[PDB]
Amino acid sequence: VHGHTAEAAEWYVPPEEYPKSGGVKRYLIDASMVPLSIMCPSYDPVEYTHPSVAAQPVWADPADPRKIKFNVKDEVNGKVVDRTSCHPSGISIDSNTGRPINPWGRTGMTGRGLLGKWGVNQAADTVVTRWKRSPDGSILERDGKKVLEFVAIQRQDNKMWAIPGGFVDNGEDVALTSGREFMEEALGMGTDLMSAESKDSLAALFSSGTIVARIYCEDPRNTDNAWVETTCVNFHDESGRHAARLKLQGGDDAEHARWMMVHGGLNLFASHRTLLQHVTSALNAYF
Amino acid sequence: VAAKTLLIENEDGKGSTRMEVQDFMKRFHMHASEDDKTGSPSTAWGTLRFPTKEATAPYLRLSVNDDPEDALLFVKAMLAQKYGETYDRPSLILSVTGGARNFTLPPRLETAIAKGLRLAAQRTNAWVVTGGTNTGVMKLTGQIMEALSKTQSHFIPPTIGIATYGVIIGGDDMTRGEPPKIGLEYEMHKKDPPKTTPLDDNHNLFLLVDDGSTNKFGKEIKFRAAFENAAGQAFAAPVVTIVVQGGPGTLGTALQAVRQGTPIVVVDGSGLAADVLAYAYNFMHNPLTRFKSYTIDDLRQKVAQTFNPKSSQQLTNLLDSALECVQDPNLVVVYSLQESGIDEFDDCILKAIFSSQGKLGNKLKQAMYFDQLDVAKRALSEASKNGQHNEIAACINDNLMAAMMHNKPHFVELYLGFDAKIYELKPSEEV
Amino acid sequence: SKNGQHNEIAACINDNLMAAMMHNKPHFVELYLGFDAKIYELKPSEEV
Amino acid sequence: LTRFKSYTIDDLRQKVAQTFNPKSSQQLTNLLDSALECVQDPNLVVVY
Amino acid sequence: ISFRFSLDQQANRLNSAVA
Ligand SMILES: Nc1ncnc2c1ncn2[C@@H]1O[C@H](COP(=O)(O)OP(=O)(O)OC[C@H]2O[C@@H](O)[C@H](O)[C@@H]2O)[C@@H](O)[C@H]1O
Ligand SMILES: Nc1ncnc2c1ncn2[C@@H]1O[C@H](COP(=O)(O)OP(=O)(O)OC[C@H]2O[C@@H](O)[C@H](O)[C@@H]2O)[C@@H](O)[C@H]1O
Ligand SMILES: [Ca+2]
Ligand SMILES: [Ca+2]
Repeated sequence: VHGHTAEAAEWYVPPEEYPKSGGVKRYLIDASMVPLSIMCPSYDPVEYTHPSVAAQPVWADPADPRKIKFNVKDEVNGKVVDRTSCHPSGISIDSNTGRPINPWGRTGMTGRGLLGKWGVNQAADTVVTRWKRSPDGSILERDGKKVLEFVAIQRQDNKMWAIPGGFVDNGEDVALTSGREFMEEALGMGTDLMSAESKDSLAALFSSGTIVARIYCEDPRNTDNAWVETTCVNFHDESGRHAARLKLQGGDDAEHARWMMVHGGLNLFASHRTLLQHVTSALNAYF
Repeated sequence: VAAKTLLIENEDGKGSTRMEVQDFMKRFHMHASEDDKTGSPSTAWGTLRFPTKEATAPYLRLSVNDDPEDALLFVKAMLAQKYGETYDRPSLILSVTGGARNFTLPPRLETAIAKGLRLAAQRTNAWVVTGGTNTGVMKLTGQIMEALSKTQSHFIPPTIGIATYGVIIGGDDMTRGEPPKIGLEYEMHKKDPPKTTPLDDNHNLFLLVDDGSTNKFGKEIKFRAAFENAAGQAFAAPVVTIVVQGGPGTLGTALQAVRQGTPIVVVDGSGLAADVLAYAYNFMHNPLTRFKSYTIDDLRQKVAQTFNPKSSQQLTNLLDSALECVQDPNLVVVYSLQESGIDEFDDCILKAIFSSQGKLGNKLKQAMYFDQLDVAKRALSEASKNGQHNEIAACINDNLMAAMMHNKPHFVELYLGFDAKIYELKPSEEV
Repeated sequence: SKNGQHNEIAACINDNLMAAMMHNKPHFVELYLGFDAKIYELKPSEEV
Repeated sequence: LTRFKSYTIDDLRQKVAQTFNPKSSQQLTNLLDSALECVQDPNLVVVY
Repeated sequence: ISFRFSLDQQANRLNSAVA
């Protein structure tokens, strides 16, 4: 039918202008030259580090990446940080500067940029789902499969809808980080609002979670020396009773939060469509 | 004889002060060219006389940067001038949007839309806001309201037309001179290069939004949305958008309307963008079985066959915008002939009104206007069961007062049955 | 009418209305006249 | 009947807590236990 | 409605309660 289709070049290329950098632009490269196996000698990336990262906060690694061990759990200030990538080959260390090189391809820009940690920045995303139901109580069905529905927040920086989530703090696990970000962003808890049972309902909601995927993010802040990799945690409400007690109200770095149907035409931040695909694949839902 | 002084309503909303026309008109600017930003004061304001129309229609050319409250003050001031101070205030705003180009609708559907709009407009004394151009569905809406001008005596509800000034024939003729242009003959067949869009002769007012550009469309959408919201807040009246057919710009106006909280009523079966928004409402929410085979791929093909985008990214953006519009099920009401019925369009309008921001007294008042006792009793019963008795008691007196005034005895009996003391009535004004 | 075949309706509505008048079917006459058939556009079968 | 198929003891416990407001958890437990022990025999309760 | 309902219910573990 299509002739010279030539497979499907699915490769991700980040946008030219780096977000919140004041107009600093990367070195452009077409999508057919990205993988690290091909040589590509005409490669001149730009070294850029954000002033916030360069001011040295608690969540930022030191500017000299020497003596740091990757691919294993490393202790920084007595707190454990993961540093292992989901890529089968692993992370290879450049001999000249000691900085890690991104195994998922070139992005045309070195340095850390907006990311505080060298190498793998582990992020946790929380997909809280429920079946999309009509008033009468019957679950809506499209393409012979039952339709899911997830909580989505509108991001502060670019005003495009996304899955709630954030970077894992030092000395903490994916479980607390996922739960803490969901209360902070989707419910605005803390920065005592809801009390007693509602918390108990939420606890019931949080007692059954499944890690559905651990993938590489197509995040525009990714560089050649710092990239985001996500662990996705799905909280599914089969009955829908616990999900109905959630009073959605945008807080912290989220403007608005709402329940949104899952389909293939969704325009979300980074590779969250792939994450939603994994959630619907696991639950045999429509996508 | 041209008017020299006008009664402009104060910002407090308690009375009208008499002020000179030139002293108020100065706040309005017009742009001679695209380069100009500050502008010069508008000399294009007055009345246009149209062939075969008995009444004359006011027109005002105003800038994009002009305050919509000032334009709202202008429409209130004209209404106050023409019909006296105690004119019938609108309790409902009906925005009619859709296709600019000519189209043919089925006779049953055309009869149903005409009957429902006429019924809604005549029962609520509604302000109908259209595009104001002499083409397609807006012109058709004008024809519908033309019949209102034949079937009704004394007060005629205004038909405000908001159009871009840069595409209107005779803008140069309108600008030149010393205004007001009392009874200016409008020549719709005259060729003013490079423009081809005439004003509709059945519209009762005109707002020509100017930005200095020429032959660029869609520049008046944001101002139109802002004016409707300002009017809605000022008269404490719900704004209901009506979507019949439509092109690419109909999606953007509907997008602005939903984002600002205004409900929309999409007329299914009229073709084009209305079919798209309906397919979307059925795909996302309808629990019925016919709509179980609906898929986004078939929706994408329907969008491609109707609007025909040049690039795939444009279609992706257009779908994304269309799917983002029907996210909230309350704000979209789809009217279809094969499911609802021919005489059910006003119910759909009332359903859109009830789906809006909670103001029970206003919703009961609109329900009293449409003579739907079952909707009002069900709303009151649901409020009664859910412990919202205080809100019932706070609004029951004003609803009972309104029910007595507009001769609805069944609503009077209902409200009196729902614990409304007869002696606690209060006058609207102060004696 | 629903499937966008309005042109075929308009092309045959006059002859159907003419036939309906001839064979004394008033309900069909009312239907065809309700479906956008102009009364003055009738044409004779033969040539005068 | 089907509407009452989504009813659970947890939601019943929350309803008891929101209406009577006990000081201690043991008091609520005793109050529910007493309430559930009262409707044990279906003949003796008629709900209007 | 009862058949439809009897029909609706007929069709790495992580604990995040610490948050
Ligand atoms: N390692 C880090 N890198 C960058 N920022 C960090 C880091 N650690 C803490 N921060 C702080 O957290 C803020 C980032 O916002 P969060 O809400 O923590 O996370 P956010 O970026 O909003 O969400 C991350 C999202 O990106 C996707 O790749 C991933 O799936 C996740 O959903 C930054 O302003 C920064 O101050
Ligand atoms: N308000 C207008 N009046 C007349 N012609 C117009 C208008 N807007 C655009 N046109 C031109 O007429 C052509 C037909 O337009 P359609 O696609 O049929 O309709 P659409 O472009 O969606 O018009 C939307 C406009 O109409 C109003 O109902 C609504 O308020 C919106 O401003 C378009 O190619 C356009 O160039
Ligand atoms: Ca976040
Ligand atoms: Ca956060």
